[PDB]
Formats: sequence, C-alpha cells, structure tokens
Amino acid sequence: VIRGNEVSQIAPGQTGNIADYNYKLPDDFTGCVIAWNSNKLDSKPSGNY
Amino acid sequence: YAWNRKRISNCVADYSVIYNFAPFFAFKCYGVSPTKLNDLCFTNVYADSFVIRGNEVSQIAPGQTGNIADYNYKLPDDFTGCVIAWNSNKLDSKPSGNY
Amino acid sequence: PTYGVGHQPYRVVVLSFELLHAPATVCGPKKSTNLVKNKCVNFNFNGLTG
Amino acid sequence: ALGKLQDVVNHNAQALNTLVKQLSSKFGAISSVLNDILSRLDKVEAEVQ
Ligand SMILES: *[C@@H]1O[C@H](CO)[C@@H](O)[C@H](O)[C@H]1NC(C)=O
Repeated sequence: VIRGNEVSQIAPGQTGNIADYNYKLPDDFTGCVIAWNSNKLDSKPSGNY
Repeated sequence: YAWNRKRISNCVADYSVIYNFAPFFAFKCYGVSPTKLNDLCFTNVYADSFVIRGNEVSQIAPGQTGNIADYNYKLPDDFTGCVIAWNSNKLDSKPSGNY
Repeated sequence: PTYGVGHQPYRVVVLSFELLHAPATVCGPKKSTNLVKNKCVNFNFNGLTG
Repeated sequence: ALGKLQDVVNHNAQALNTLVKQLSSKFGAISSVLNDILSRLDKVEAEVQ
C-alpha cells in the first residue's frame, strides 16, 4: 500500500522515494500493475497509522 | 488575468518537500524530470498561479487551443517548466458563485 | 477521509511474469490437440505459434 | 594465385550471411520474432513494434 502521489512512481526507470528506497522494478520489467482506491477500509477519522 | 508573476532568483531551492503541500497527483513537468532538478539548474524561475475550470487544465500544456489557450494565459509551445494543478473544492469554493 | 483526492490510500498488487526458456510450470487453459507429423501444420507449443 | 576469384566467392557468401544475421536484431522493439509480437500484444502496440 502507498499514497496517491506515488502510484506513478511504480514503473520501470523511475526515481523518487518509493522508487529509490523501498520498492523497485527492473528496467526490463514485464507484467501487470493493479491499483485501486482504499478510502473505504484504510481510512479512519482518528487517523490510520 | 491577475496571475502574480513571482519572479524567483538567487536562492537554493529544495525540490523534495513540495509533495507535503497541496495535493497534486503528479509533479506535471514538460521538458525536465522531477527528480533531476536537484543537480540540473536553471537561470530564472517565474511563478504563476490562476484558477480555472475542470475541463481547462489541458490547455496549460505546451501547444493547445481552446479558451484559456486563446483568451487567457497561454503557455508557449517550447515551454520548459512544470505545471502543478489540483481540484479545489475545499478552500476557494465559496458558494453562490465565487465571482 | 477528509483529505484530497491525491492523498487517499491506494492498494497496489503487481504481477511479475517469467518469460524464459524454463519449462512452463504454470500457464493457461487450452484444450490439447493430438500430434500429427509429416504434414504442413500450424503448431502452437507452450504459447509460441508457428 | 586465385585470390581474386576466392574473394568473388567470399564477398557474396559474406553479404548473404550478414543479411541472414540481420534478422535477429530487435531495432528498438521488444522481440525479434514476429509471431511473439503477434501473439503477445494488442493491435496498436504490436503495429508499432
Ligand atoms: C496552507 O495555509 C492554509 C491557511 O494558512 C492552511 O490551512 C493549510 O494547512 C496550509 N497548507 C499546508 C500543507 O499546511
């Protein structure tokens, strides 16, 4: 799980926060990426930590 | 048309803390990738800001036609820079028409 | 939930596919056709056509 | 003594061998085999490759 601004960084040949330090794809990556919103389950009024 | 030209010069700019600000989906640039600004450096930065409709953001691309591209601030075709946009029905959306 | 559309949580599931010369341990649903030799045929062996 | 006749043989052998060897290059595509691009991608992207 990630935020909404870091979805586009999950791609081959990308740099940043997730794409440099946490989770990286190879430059010759083939495969499928599935992403969907989780505002219903992963969000709380008190804050999900 | 009241876009305040905040001309920016003579300061070290940290380009990593911009994501903590107002929620743009991506740092939508044209010509430069938004991780190489920390070492590649420019000569003069101009800051502009305006509020437009939902189906008017595509005219703030280099090379476009429409209403903002004709009757308002049109970006040039050879535009080297970044444009940051987001939806704004939280602060500047006062009811009964924000005139 | 009071944040903007760009600060919503997102669930990412990625599938990584192996495309090598290794034997196909897992792949997809075709009914097999019997083998015929010495005839101009349109074969399909482990997903590659010819 | 027959080096020029041998060169007449060898140049025509070598040009044809180079022409056959040039079929294995990708030229910026994802595969050098046409059937893999036909059976692997959709219409527009395989048309590009
Ligand atoms: C920007 O300023 C406004 C009002 O001064 C404030 O409500 C808002 O939280 C500020 N933005 C951030 C990212 O803190």
